[PDB]
Amino acid sequence: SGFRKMAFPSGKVEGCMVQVTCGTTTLNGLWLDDVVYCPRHVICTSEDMLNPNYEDLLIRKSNHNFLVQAGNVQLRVIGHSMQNCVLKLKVDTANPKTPKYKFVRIQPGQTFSVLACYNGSPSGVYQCAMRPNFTIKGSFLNGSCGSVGFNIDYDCVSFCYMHHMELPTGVHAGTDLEGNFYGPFVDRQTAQAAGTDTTITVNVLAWLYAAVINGDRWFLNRFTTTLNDFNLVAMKYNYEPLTQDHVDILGPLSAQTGIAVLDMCASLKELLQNGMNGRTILGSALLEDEFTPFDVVRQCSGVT
Amino acid sequence: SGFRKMAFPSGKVEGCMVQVTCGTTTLNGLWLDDVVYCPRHVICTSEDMLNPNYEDLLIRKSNHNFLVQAGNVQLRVIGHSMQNCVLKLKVDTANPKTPKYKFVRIQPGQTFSVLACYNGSPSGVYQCAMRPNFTIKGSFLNGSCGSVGFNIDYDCVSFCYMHHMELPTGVHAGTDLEGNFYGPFVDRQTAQAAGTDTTITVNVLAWLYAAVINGDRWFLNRFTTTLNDFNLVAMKYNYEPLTQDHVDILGPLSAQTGIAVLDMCASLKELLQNGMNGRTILGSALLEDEFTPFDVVRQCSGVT
Repeated sequence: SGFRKMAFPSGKVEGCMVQVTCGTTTLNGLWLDDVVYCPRHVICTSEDMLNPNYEDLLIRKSNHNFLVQAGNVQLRVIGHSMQNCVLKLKVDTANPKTPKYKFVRIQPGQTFSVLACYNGSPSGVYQCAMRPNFTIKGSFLNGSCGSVGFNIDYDCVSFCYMHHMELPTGVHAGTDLEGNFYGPFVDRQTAQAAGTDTTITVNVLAWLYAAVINGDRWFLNRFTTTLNDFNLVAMKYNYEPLTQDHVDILGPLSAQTGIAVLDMCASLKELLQNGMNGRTILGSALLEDEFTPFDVVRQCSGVT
Repeated sequence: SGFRKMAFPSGKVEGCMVQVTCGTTTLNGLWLDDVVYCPRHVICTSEDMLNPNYEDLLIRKSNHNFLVQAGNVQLRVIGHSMQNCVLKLKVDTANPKTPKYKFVRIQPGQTFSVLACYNGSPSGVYQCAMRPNFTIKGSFLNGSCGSVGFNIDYDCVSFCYMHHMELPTGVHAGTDLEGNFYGPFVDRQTAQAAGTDTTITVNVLAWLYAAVINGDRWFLNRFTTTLNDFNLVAMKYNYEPLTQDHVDILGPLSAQTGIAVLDMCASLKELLQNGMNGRTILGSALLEDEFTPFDVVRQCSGVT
C-alpha cells in the first residue's frame, strides 16, 4: 500500500551524463554510443542569448572548441552538427554504459523522470508531466541545461526531454532529443509567455483510482455523469476535455475497482464544485494530475 | 528556479540490490562487499509471521537455504547470522559495484530516498521522511521488503532504512542496517498502531524559505513571534516543538532571504490559524514537511 510520486531508477541515465563546455558556458550532455547531445545554446554568451544566430555563431566553432568530460576523463570530439536546437558531438569513444534507448516525442499529459545534473554530475531525480501548454514545472538552476527527461520500459530508456530554458515566470521549456522544442518556445532570451496551464483530467481520474485502491474513498459519491456534462464542468475549471480515448485508457482501473469511469467523473465533478473541505486524498490537498493511468497501474502492480 | 520533491540519483544503490529467497518467500537484499543484508522475516511463512520465534525458525535454515541472485547470476552463501531484525548472508563474492557507504540511524524529521525494489529489481525512487512517530509513508507492495532508504554525500551512500512492515493503517515500519526498528515496531503480524503523526515544523519553515527563494511570497506577513508563543500554536496544530537548535539550523536560509526565523514562524502561525484560503505554495495546498533545511540548501544551491 501507499502511493508516491515516483521517478524511474536513474542509474542507466547517470551512466550517460557528461559535461560540455564551449568557451565560458558549461552545461550537461547526453552520451549515447559515440554521440554527445546538448543544447545548442552551449555556444552562446548570455549576451548572444538575447538574439542568437546559431548558424553564424557555429561557423566560429571547431570540434576542439567543444570540451566533453565524462567523469574526470576528456572525450575527443571528431565532429559536430546542429539538429534543430541540439548539438550532436561525435566523439571517438562509444559510451560503454549506453543502455538500450529510443528518442520519443511525448504528448501533453505524459509524465517522465528528470535527472537534474550540474557539470555532468547527477544531483537528483524527480517526476514531471508535459503540461498542456508544453511547459514543465521543474527544478533547474544555472548549469542544469542538457539535463534529460526519460521513461524506462524494462531495460530501454526512452529519452523524451532535454532541458533548455526557464521562462520569465520560472516554468521550463526544452526539446525532444532531435532538438524540436515542446510548444512554441525558442532558445532565445525574450518575452515568451506560457498559455493556460490546464489540469490533466485523465491523470486526476487515474490518481482518484489510485486513492480508492489505497483506501482513500471518502470522495466517492452516489452520482454519475456523461462526458458532455462532465466536460462542461471541466471547461469551467480549466481541466482538459475528457475523450472516449481517455475513458478507454482508464478501463483496467475501472475494472479493478468496479467504479465506472463516468461515476469517478461525477466524484471529480463534486470535488471541483465543492472543494476538499480541508480533507486530503493520498496526502494531497489538491487534485494530483502528474500520474498517468499507466503510472498508476505500474505503481499499483509493482512493474520493474 | 522551481522546487521539486527530489530523490538522490539511485544508480549507486541499484548496483547493490539482489533477490533473496528462503523457501517460498522472495524479497530484496542489499549487497555491500561480501555481505547481503535482508529482513530476517525472509525465513517466515505468512503463518509464521503471526507469532515468529526467529531463533527457532533460523535453526532449521542452512547457508544453502538462502538463495541469493544478482541479476541472473547466483551468489554462493558461505555464512549467515541474525543481527537484531536483519539477516547478514556472507557470500563468496564482494559486490564489485559496492559504493563507499555508511550505516546511519536517522532521527525523526530526517528525509531520505527509497529505491522501491521487487525480486531484487529497482521499480522506482521517491523521497521520504522518518515521521515523528517513526513510521514512513512509502509505496511498498508484496515483495518490496528489503528495499532501502539512503542519503548520498558526494560519493558516499549512507543507508538509513530497510523496509520490513506495513502497519494495518497502511503506513510503513523498518530498521536501520543493524536491524534495529525505528520506533516501537516489531517484525510480527500483530496489532501495532502508530502514535500521532505530528508535522515536522523545522521542515515546513525550510520549505517556506524555499518558496520565498522561488518567488512564492504571498504568505509573508507583518508579524513576528517568539519560540514560546509559536510553540503554543504549534502544540495546538500537532506540529513538533521548534527549538533554538532548529532556529540555528535555519540560519543560512534566514541569511540568504533576510527573513528572521521568528518572522517566518509568525507567517507559519497565520497559515495554521487562517489556512491557505484556496491558495498554493510551491504548487502545494498543504504545508510540506518532507524537505529538511539541508535539502532546501542542496536543491537551492545545486550540490551534486
